[PDB]
Amino acid sequence: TIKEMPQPKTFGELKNLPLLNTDKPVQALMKIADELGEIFKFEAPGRVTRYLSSQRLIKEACDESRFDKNLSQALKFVRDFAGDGLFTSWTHEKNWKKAHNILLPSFSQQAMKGYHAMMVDIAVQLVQKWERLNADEHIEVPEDMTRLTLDTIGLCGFNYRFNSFYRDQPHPFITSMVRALDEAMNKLQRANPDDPAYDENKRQFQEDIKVMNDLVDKIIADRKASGEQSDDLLTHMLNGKDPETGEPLDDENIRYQIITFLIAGHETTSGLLSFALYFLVKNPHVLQKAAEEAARVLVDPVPSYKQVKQLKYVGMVLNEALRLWPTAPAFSLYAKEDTVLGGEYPLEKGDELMVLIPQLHRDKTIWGDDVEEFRPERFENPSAIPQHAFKPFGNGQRACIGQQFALHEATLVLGMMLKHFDFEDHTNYELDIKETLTLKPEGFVVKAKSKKIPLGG
Ligand code: HEM
Repeated sequence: TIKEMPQPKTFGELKNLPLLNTDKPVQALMKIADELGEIFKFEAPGRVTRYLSSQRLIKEACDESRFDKNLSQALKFVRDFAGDGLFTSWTHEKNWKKAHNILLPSFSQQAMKGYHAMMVDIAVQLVQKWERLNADEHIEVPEDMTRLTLDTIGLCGFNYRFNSFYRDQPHPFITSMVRALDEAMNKLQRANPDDPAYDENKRQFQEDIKVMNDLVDKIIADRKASGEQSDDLLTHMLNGKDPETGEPLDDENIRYQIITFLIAGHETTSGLLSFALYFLVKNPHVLQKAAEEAARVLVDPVPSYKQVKQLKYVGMVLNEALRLWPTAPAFSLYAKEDTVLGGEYPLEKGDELMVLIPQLHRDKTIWGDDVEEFRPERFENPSAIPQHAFKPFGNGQRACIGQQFALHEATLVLGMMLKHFDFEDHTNYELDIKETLTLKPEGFVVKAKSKKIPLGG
C-alpha cells in the first residue's frame, strides 16, 4: 500500500545537487542509500531520479515490458562523440536494432575463439613487460591494465596497434578519447554550462572529437579500398547485413561502434582486473587456491581457448570482484507507462530510475550477512543465485554485448598473471576508488616476482 520515498537534505533551488558535488559521487550515493533505504528520490534543477538498491525493487525495474533503458545525462553527453553507437542510442532508434542484430553473433562466447590469438598477443606483451622489471621496480596496476585493454580492443576491433607498451605517453587518439570522456563527465558538475570560461574546454572538446573521427574514418576507408579480410570486428561490420531490414551499417555508424567499443570496454575491463588483483593480494588464501588452478590448467607456454574456459575458480574470483565493486556502477531506466513499484511507489510514464549496482550486490536478504567479505565460493553454483540479484552487465536486450569478451580477456590475463608471478603488496595499499564513468583503484602498486616459467612462441 502506497508509501512515502525519502529525499536527502536539500539546498533550496539547487535541491540535492551539492550532495553530488564530491569527487566520489557513487560512493556518496551508497552512503545516502545506507541511511535512506532501498529507493529514494534525488532531485537536481530540472531532473528527478529515484535510486533503487534492493533486489526486491530492481527485479521489478528489470521487467522489459514496463521499463526500458534511459539515456541518462552522462550518456547524452557521451553521444556527442559516441553518436548512435550501441551504448548511447534508445532501443527504438533504428540503428540500435540494426547494429544489435548484426553484432550479436560476433560477441558470442563461440566467436571468442577467433579473437583469442589476438587477446594472447597483448597478454604476452604485459607478462613480458613484468618479467623484465629489475628488482627495485614495482607495477602500477590500473595503468598497465588500461594499456592492456586499449590495445586488445584496438587490435580485436579494427586491427590497429596502439603499442601502449612501447610508450610512456599514449598514442594521441587515446589521449583525445580520455580527454573527451573527461570533459563529458565534468559537464555534469558544472551547473552553469555553455559560457563563462568553459568555451576553452569546449573548443578543446571539438578537436578531440576530430582526432577520434579522423583516425577511425581513415581505417574504414583504407579497409574498403584494400578489401582484406581479417578476424576483427570491423570486417564483421563491413560485410554484415541486418537480417530484419536487409540493410548494412553505414560508414558513419561503424565509426561510432568502434569508438563505442573503446570507451565502453577499456575502463570497465581494466578496472575489473585491478580490483580482482587487489582482493587476491589482500586475501592470501584465495590467491593460493587461484594460483594453484592456473598452474594446473595453463600447462602450455601460451593458453589455448579451451584452457581459459577450465579456469573455473579464476572465473569465480572475477565474479566476486564484480559483486563487490561493479566497475560500471549504475544504469538508468524510464517507466514505459504509469505503474507502481513494489505495490507501493507510484511511478508515471517517463520517470527515471537509477539502479545502484554496488548496493544491489550488498543486499543482506540475498547474499547473507558476510556481504562485505571477499568469498569467491558464493559463486560455486551460479544457478543458486536468484534472478536479478547479480547485474554487473546491465539488463535484458540492453545488457553488455561485450560480457563474454570482457570475461574471456580477464580470465586469460588473470590466469597468466598467477601462473607466472608471485605478488607482494609491498606498500600495504589502502583502497581509494577513483570515479570517472567507471570505478578503479587509484594508486594500486604491487611488486611481482617471477617464477621463471617460459612464455613461448
Ligand atoms: C568488466 C566489464 C564490463 C562491465 C562491468 C560492463 C558493463 C556494462 C553495463 C552495465 C552496460 C549497460 C549500460 C546501460 O544499461 O546503460 C553495458 C553495455 C554495453 N557494453 Fe559493457 N561492460 C564491460 C565490458 C564491455 C566490453 C569489453 C565491451 C565492448 C568491447 C562492452 C561494450 C558494451 C556495449 C556496446 C554496450 C551497449 C549494449 C546495448 O545497449 O546494445 N562492455 N556494459
